Amino acid sequence: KDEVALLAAVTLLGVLLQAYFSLQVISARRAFRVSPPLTTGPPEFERVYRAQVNCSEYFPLFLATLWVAGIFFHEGAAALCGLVYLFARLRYFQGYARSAQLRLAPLYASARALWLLVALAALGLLAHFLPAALRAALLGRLRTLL
Amino acid sequence: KDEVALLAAVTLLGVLLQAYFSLQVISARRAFRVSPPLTTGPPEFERVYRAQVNCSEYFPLFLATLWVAGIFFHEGAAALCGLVYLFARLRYFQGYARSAQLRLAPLYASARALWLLVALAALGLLAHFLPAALRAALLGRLRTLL
Amino acid sequence: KDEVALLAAVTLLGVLLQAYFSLQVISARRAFRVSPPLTTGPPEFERVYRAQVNCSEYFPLFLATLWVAGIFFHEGAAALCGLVYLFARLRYFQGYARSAQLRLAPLYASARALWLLVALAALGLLAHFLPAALRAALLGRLRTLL
Ligand SMILES: CCCCCCCCCCCCO[C@@H]1O[C@H](CO)[C@@H](O[C@H]2O[C@H](CO)[C@@H](O)[C@H](O)[C@H]2O)[C@H](O)[C@H]1O
Ligand SMILES: CCCCCCCCCCCCO[C@@H]1O[C@H](CO)[C@@H](O[C@H]2O[C@H](CO)[C@@H](O)[C@H](O)[C@H]2O)[C@H](O)[C@H]1O
Ligand SMILES: CCCCCCCCCCCCO[C@@H]1O[C@H](CO)[C@@H](O[C@H]2O[C@H](CO)[C@@H](O)[C@H](O)[C@H]2O)[C@H](O)[C@H]1O
Ligand SMILES: CCCCCCCCCCCCO[C@@H]1O[C@H](CO)[C@@H](O[C@H]2O[C@H](CO)[C@@H](O)[C@H](O)[C@H]2O)[C@H](O)[C@H]1O
Ligand SMILES: N[C@@H](CCC(=O)N[C@@H](CS)C(=O)NCC(=O)O)C(=O)O
Ligand SMILES: N[C@@H](CCC(=O)N[C@@H](CS)C(=O)NCC(=O)O)C(=O)O
Ligand SMILES: N[C@@H](CCC(=O)N[C@@H](CS)C(=O)NCC(=O)O)C(=O)O
Repeated sequence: KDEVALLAAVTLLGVLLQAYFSLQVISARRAFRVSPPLTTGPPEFERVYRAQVNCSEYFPLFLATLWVAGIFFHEGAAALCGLVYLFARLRYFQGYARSAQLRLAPLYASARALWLLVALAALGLLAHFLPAALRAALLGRLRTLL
Repeated sequence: KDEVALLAAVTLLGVLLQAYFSLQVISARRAFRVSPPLTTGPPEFERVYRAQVNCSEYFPLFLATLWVAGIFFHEGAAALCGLVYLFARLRYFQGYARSAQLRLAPLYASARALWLLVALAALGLLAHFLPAALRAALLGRLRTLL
Repeated sequence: KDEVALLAAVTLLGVLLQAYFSLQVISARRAFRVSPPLTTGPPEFERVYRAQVNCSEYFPLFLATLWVAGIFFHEGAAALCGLVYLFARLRYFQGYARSAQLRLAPLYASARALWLLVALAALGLLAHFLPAALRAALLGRLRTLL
């Protein structure tokens, strides 16, 4: 609970960001008069909608990776990346909402942040498994010698 | 294990609920003959589909908050909120499926439950970080006095 | 911290798999020239898109279940199901990409693996709660007897 509080903070922040995104769709729904069963309408609504939707489907990836990296590599490092990602995503949502062009730059930023997290989580897992593995590997070569 | 079992239960219940929503869409797909690559068709299907999709995208928000709140504030209180949310969501799904008007009321219900969870997670996190911060704050203004 | 390392590993693998599906959509987006605000186009694109979207919405269900089962029943068993599921999903994505028919077989495979995990998680939670409940139940029926 001590070594997880930073993670949980970034997590809650992320949830708030997602809640913001979905509030913006609800607003763009009134603004551009697009009725609830409808997913489609004026391009400015559609861009806002699609941004929220792209952000929503990546969220679980962010969460999973945040925690895995935070626990197996470094809480502080993971939390910082999470922050960078979350911020990049806000920029993505806003760029996309303007033009389908202005989402590209922030998307790449967020992709890097997320890849970094994946990289950390990967090392942290290797650091965990590789020693135990190499030990069991060498034990195989020692049983032969004796 | 003992301090998270109630959370895990509500989590599993939520998973089941989502599984239900999913099965309903598969049903309404046969019922209204809407073939797999198509996301669109009769209003009856689209409402069912969109309800599941709305429920699906909030689910990680619910999970994230449920656990952060459960762990940092109170397992029982979080778990009870989760239950309230999950029920409200079931109502939302069924209301929406009838008319895009009948989803509104339960949506608000679910939004409240989810916001409360966010609030609890927020308090719990403040309670964790605040004293240690006030300690360091006093240490500063105490450097002055001494 | 390490009675969860296998879980964390299957989790990260899952994230990578989703990262893969997302990249595949990005690719099919250029390949069939479908501009970003648009969700719709040639059936070849739509199938790839829909696959990624179906995979993405079940992902949180997978994660939630994987961890709850892994923690309350057995880490190795959960992780193995996770692996089966993940692989089944890869096959789903690929089949769906070719034809909306070739998705069905792997979908069922994935559905089994996922239900199995739900089953394990359910038992594990029963094993935790059910002793105490049946005991209180017998006590009640025993208070009557004596
Ligand atoms: C942290 C969790 C919170 C996540 C965010 C979810 C918050 C939920 C709050 C619900 C607010 C929605 O508010 C509601 O929106 C719907 C569409 O979206 C509007 O639309 C509604 O009224 C219009 C009238 O113009 C009808 O034509 C339409 O069929 C009906 O759906 C309502 O006028 C508005 O009252
Ligand atoms: C510990 C609790 C376990 C909960 C696990 C969660 C799994 C979810 C399963 C709950 C199913 C909900 O139960 C649902 O009730 C409604 C009643 O309005 C029924 O509603 C049905 O009949 C009515 C007519 O009476 C129709 O208007 C409606 O279109 C139709 O769906 C559904 O047939 C049933 O599926
Ligand atoms: C910094 C601390 C973070 C923890 C916050 C915990 C909040 C718990 C209290 C729950 C009440 C929140 O209630 C919610 O408030 C926000 C205010 O931004 C409203 O949101 C409204 O303002 C924002 C401006 O930022 C608009 O983008 C949005 O379109 C609009 O609807 C929601 O319509 C309302 O439902
Ligand atoms: C302006 C008015 C604002 C009002 C705000 C009110 C503050 C709300 C904060 C409540 C959250 C406190 O979070 C509290 O954390 C402690 C951690 O020590 C938990 O305590 C738990 O773990 C500790 C170990 O440290 C055990 O000793 C204890 O048996 C157990 O219950 C409490 O279950 C939880 O209630
Ligand atoms: N769901 C995404 C998968 C790939 C992706 O994240 N694409 C990025 C870069 S093209 C995007 O901005 N998607 C636009 C959107 O989803 O609306 C999609 O359909 O495009
Ligand atoms: N994805 C949602 C984001 C905002 C939201 O959650 N909207 C609520 C209130 S308008 C809703 O019931 N959406 C209808 C739907 O998603 O089909 C949407 O497109 O509407
Ligand atoms: N979101 C799903 C919910 C139900 C589901 O998972 N359907 C399966 C079996 S029909 C599927 O492969 N859906 C195709 C898709 O989502 O593109 C849908 O709309 O179909």
